[PDB]
Amino acid sequence: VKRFFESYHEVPDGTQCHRKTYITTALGGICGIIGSAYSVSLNPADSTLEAVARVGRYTFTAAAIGAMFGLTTCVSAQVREKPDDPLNYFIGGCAGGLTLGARTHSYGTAAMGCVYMGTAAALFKIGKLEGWELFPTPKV
Amino acid sequence: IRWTYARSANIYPNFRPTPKNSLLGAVAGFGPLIFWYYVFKTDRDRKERLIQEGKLDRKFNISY
Amino acid sequence: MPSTFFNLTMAFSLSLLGTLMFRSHLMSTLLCLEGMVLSLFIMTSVTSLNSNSMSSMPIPITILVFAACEAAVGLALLVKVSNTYGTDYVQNLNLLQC
Amino acid sequence: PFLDIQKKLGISLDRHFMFLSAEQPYKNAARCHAFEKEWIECAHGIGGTRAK
Amino acid sequence: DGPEKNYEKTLAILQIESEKAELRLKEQEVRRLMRARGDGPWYQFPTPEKEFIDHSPKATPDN
Amino acid sequence: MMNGRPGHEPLKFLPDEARSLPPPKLNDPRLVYMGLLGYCTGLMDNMLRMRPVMRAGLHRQLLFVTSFVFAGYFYLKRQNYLYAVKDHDMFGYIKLHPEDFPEKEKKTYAEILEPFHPVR
Amino acid sequence: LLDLIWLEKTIPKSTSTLHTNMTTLTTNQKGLIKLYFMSFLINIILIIILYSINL
Amino acid sequence: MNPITLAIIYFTIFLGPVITMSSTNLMLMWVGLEFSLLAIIPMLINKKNPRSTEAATKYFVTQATASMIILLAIVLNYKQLGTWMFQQQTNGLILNMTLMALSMKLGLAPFHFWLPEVTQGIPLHMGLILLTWQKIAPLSILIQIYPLLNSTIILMLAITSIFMGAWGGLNQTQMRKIMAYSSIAHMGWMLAILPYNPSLTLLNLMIYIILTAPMFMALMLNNSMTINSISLLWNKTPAMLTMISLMLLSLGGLPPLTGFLPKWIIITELMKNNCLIMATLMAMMALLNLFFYTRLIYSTSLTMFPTNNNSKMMTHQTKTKPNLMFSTLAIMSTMTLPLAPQLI
Amino acid sequence: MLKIILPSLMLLPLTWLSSPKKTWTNVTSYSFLISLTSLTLLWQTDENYKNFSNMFSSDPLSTPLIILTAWLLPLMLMASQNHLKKDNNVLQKLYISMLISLQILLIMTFSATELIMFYILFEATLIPTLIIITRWGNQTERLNAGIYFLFYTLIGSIPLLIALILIQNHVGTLNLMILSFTTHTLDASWSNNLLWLACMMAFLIKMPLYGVHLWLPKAHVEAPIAGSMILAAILLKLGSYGMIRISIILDPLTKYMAYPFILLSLWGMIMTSSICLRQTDLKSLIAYSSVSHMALVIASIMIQTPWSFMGATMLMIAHGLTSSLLFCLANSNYERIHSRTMIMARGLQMVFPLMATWWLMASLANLALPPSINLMGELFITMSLFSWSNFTIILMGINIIITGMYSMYMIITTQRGKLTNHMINLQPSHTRELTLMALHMIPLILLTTSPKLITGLTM
Amino acid sequence: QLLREHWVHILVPAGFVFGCYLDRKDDEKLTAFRNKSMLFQRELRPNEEVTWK
Ligand SMILES: CCCCCCCCCCCCO[C@@H]1O[C@H](CO)[C@@H](O[C@H]2O[C@H](CO)[C@@H](O)[C@H](O)[C@H]2O)[C@H](O)[C@H]1O
Ligand SMILES: CCCCCCCCCCCCO[C@@H]1O[C@H](CO)[C@@H](O[C@H]2O[C@H](CO)[C@@H](O)[C@H](O)[C@H]2O)[C@H](O)[C@H]1O
Repeated sequence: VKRFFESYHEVPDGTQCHRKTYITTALGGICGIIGSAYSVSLNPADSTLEAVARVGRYTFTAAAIGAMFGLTTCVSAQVREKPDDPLNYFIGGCAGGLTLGARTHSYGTAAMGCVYMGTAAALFKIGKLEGWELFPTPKV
Repeated sequence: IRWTYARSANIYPNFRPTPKNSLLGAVAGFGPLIFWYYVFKTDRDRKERLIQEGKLDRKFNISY
Repeated sequence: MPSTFFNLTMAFSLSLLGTLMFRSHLMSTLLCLEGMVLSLFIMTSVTSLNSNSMSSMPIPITILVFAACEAAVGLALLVKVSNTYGTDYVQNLNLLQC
Repeated sequence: PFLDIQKKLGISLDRHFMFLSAEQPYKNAARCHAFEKEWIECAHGIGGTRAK
Repeated sequence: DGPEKNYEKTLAILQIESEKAELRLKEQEVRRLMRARGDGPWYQFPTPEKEFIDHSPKATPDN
Repeated sequence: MMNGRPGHEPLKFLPDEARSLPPPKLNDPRLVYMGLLGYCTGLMDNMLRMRPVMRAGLHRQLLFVTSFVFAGYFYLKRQNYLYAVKDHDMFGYIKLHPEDFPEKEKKTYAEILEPFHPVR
Repeated sequence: LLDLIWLEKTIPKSTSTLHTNMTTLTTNQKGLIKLYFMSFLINIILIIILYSINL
Repeated sequence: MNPITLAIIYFTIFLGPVITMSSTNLMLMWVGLEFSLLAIIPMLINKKNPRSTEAATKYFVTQATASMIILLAIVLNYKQLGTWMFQQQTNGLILNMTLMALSMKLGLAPFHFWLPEVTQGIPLHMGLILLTWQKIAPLSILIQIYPLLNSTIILMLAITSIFMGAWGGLNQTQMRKIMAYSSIAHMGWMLAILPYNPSLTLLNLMIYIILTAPMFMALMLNNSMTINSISLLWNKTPAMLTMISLMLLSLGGLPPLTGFLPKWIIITELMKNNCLIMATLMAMMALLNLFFYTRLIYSTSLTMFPTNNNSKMMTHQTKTKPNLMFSTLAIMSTMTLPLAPQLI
Repeated sequence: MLKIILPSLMLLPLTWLSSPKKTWTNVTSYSFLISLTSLTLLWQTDENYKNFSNMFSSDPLSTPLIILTAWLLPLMLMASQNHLKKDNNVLQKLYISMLISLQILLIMTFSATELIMFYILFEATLIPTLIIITRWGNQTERLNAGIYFLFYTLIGSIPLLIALILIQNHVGTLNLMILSFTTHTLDASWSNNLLWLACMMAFLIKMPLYGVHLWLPKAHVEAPIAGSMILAAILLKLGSYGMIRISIILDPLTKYMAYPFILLSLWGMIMTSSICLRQTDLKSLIAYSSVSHMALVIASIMIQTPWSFMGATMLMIAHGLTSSLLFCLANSNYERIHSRTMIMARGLQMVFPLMATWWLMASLANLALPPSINLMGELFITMSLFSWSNFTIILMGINIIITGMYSMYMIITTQRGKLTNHMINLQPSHTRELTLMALHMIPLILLTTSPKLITGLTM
Repeated sequence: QLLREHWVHILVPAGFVFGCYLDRKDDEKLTAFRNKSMLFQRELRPNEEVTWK
């Protein structure tokens, strides 16, 4: 149910680490599986075991990025006294980017992904505080 | 011609990131900015503190 | 009515699924499309008969007519691709990748 | 319809068999004729947003 | 010309460019309310037509 | 948004209701720009077909400019009608619902404690 | 070190790279209807799932 | 094609969409869709070359699947509400499937892989119809049901298509595929603004058509179909370069040119509705379009590419192909912003 | 303002309807006369700024820039008269049309009343400038330079569009008078900080900040002389003008949102000025000098004191004129030796004694010679920043030393030293070039006589 | 005749004349507050029509 994902924001960060890490890991895994399904449906692989290896690799990589992101964000918010400070999501997104770089065996991806994912996470947190709305409904 | 080309357009093509290059670039770029940031911020915060209390006397500052 | 409509919707879903995933022969894909046509016509027919709406029974026949016309166009295209490549295999339809 | 050619010209190519309450052959009204008629006459005038 | 021309023309500029602003914000409010409540001339989505109902005596009394 | 406005008459360029608005002045900047566009289009046609850019096809150029102005007049009239209708519906609705558009009372500046931020 | 190398790498060339990587990732399609309709199927499923979960 | 076939086929292509936009009944809108689908194919396969046949088959399969999905939506709406039009009470899944299938017909991402191939295969004079006239009907079907659409689905498709078209444009060297990707991006904008204010969707459709038709006729002039080929216009037909540059830049969407007005007005509406994130991302990614148009401008107008010995006879021979409509549309598409208030 | 815009537009019909022989003379003359007409905007005998209609306005900040723009066009035509010597008539007329269009758009931009006038007329400048760089440039990399110049600015600008739309939705208008007279305090929310950035970033890029200054050294060493002149005389000041007009709403956020960009400016100024010491391309050296000066301008504008604004405006004008003159001089030597290296040609004071005088005067304007308005601007910006924090004098002084140093380095390297006797092609200075340099210098001298004209809104 | 090409010299001065006329029109439209502003409002002198015309 969407209750599981909406539970991420039940309690501010720095608390219920394990639960938030689980939720982000699941979300990353889902994104990875979707991407893997696309990447196998197009650009097929020679062997069906190759295809399943590909889906495994994509899924595990995405899950790892999500898990590291959640863990680092919660750890930052907890160790420092600022619960809702977007710098925390930025550090978490940078951790995710670095993990992606490691998984891909490349420092350039580490750096680019750190910057981009950290900015994305920080903007997400800012939006959640400030009340921004993605996918709004017609108000005119 | 060769000298100018070598000091201009051959550089980035013949550049490779290395640990030493990354660290040197990052420090020589950001570090001075951080240093001057701390200097100016501490100075201006002290100035604002004194001005708030009224210790600082602006004897004839008319144009600022 | 309810169980019939459920099974018919499932049938159309399966035929759509069959169309979406190919299997070499283009003729089979055309047949799957034609099966979806059958299911949709049956849906409309049973709905109209259930509602006693005799003013909407002119519409399943239009469905059949237009589906027949498109099926004929499909068969002609099959003839042309066969003339081009010697078979109806969809693998050969890959030139435009470049 | 996106362009109201039919309303403009006064013709009714397809506006007469839209719902179950329209004229049927040999005056055989469809199931729920009364209910549909009530709903549609209720919802005329007021916009769709208010009718809902 | 002299100062009056510029000064008073500027007053006219401000008048026009404040009224336009208030009307634009008022347009926002009115369209929001009309969309949300369907009680105005705009955003009146269509509903099926009553004229093409058939009221003649039918072949079954209870229709 | 305006499609469902009561009294809407389908596919009518200028509804008779539009005759009550002041008609466009025929030396309007918009119509003049239309004429300019037509003239430039004639010149472009000459250039593309490899013709004397300004000398050749004067009948063609005249037709282009006159056609642009002729279409522009009527289109401008319709646009004026539509904006006038929008304003009419605007103000009618606002007048009908005074509750949802209350008129604000503004305090003078003396009584408003606007914070002051030094620029030191 | 900075002006001719690191700034160019960081701001312009990083963007240029990433976009070229993404275009070479997306555009190159084998061009087969079987695979294309498989992707359309995945779109089908994803829209269904979104509808279901969002209710 | 003999004259009678030309008359009937062209008349049916014209009829289909008119039926779709003048039909109050969903089955008749579907009839219009089928008319367009059936009648276009012979024009596509007129050449009878191996690539043409494959392009026609791809078009046929995809469009037939889309039409069947739409017909399922219509039939289920009938089962529910005893009528042939979508009502506010209609089940949400029905509208979702309709939007999805009309998206497939229109070519929007992620159902976009079919359009580039068909456009590459088919000749230019039919590519124009494919990328202009065949979009009016599906977009009309959506606009007639705009108040009931799903903002999430529509925005997702729109942003997906903006990103995908922008990225796809770069790699391609072929003009036909480039115009296909441009079509995808502009349709992305159109659908992005559809649920909020369809008047601007129609404005964008008009401006995109008025910009694409001139470009397609420009390509037809010398049958250019590649960056290298179009690079030779400085020799074969110098006059057209100025307007080609202006028109590519407009399609890209620079401020002074008209192309700005669609994007600017659409961003304005989205911001009014508080769609800041999607608006920002779409505006940002609409600049790759300017990049892969600027490459064309560089190749054609601003730099002079190598030419061939035999172009001298092309110079010698006379030319009588550019139409009046080319000049009219090109100027009125790339020099009309000062009249923007009247457009919206 | 419409007595200045319409003649500018009519220059185009004159350019295209003139006979091939008299086209240059006619357009140059009528452009000078348009420049004269533009002086009517200096009859401001009252504190009430001029507002000619609902669309066009003028101010103490906009009048000097508009007059400078009008002044530049004749000089641009004179500077371009030569390198277009052997092009076909239509191509020459195309160049002249591009310059006329640039002048029209820039005057309209500076005289625009609504920021969504400004956002359109500001980016419309990209097309003429891009064409000038890419079509008539010399070396091969002009295409890359054009791409950089276009896209840096577009990436900067799109967020400006978003911010402006949000502003209009929130306020109801975008007339700058109304914004000024109904402004209100922003709150330090993250969304407001993001706005501040969105409003400020496009202008900061056009005022190349130290980290986003890579598009000037390219655009300039790939652009022809007229392109360089208009660019680093007016285009660079578009950013400053936009910042000045728009900062009124963005308060009080500036107090702490200016620390990053003040720091970047005050450091990049030193870095770029130092780069000027060891650069082997005269065009590049001038471009980096311009970057340092714009660094100063940005710092002052982002501190917002009366001195800051007034000195920033003065230095904007002074840099316009001085950098223009320097680029014309360098192009003068380039038209003969067909190279851009500074080392190659030396001792040219032994063969162009008077142009050496113009070189010396330009170098003095660059190094900031009292009482020149260049100095006055830099001095007042220095006073402002010293008030802001008394430690900035260290950076200011280091930059002053290095500025003097590269300014004299140019002169010693080129004008002085043994004449590269192998250069047979060095030809006596053209009266065209000499008159161009005179027309650049004389306005500077007259304004140094009368600084009151070029002060900003504040003073 | 040399007017053949010396007619072209009338464009720019015509530009100036036309611009001045249009400026007058622009000031015509903005007539309200012609003499209704706190600072400068006055009773017209005898034998007068418009303050600033
Ligand atoms: C904060 C936002 C503002 C910052 C925005 C930055 C956006 C700037 C985009 C600039 C893109 C220019 O894209 C430019 O493409 C040219 C193609 O000629 C590349 O050119 C180069 O590519 C590669 C090097 O990687 C070489 O093999 C090639 O020979 C060389 O020409 C440039 O390396 C790239 O920079
Ligand atoms: C946030 C969105 C911002 C969008 C704005 C920025 C636009 C970015 C433009 C991306 C395209 C630039 O296109 C640029 O092309 C050049 C060649 O032309 C590529 O560079 C290429 O050079 C040569 C081949 O030409 C190869 O040796 C090299 O390995 C390859 O990379 C760059 O890698 C690519 O980045």
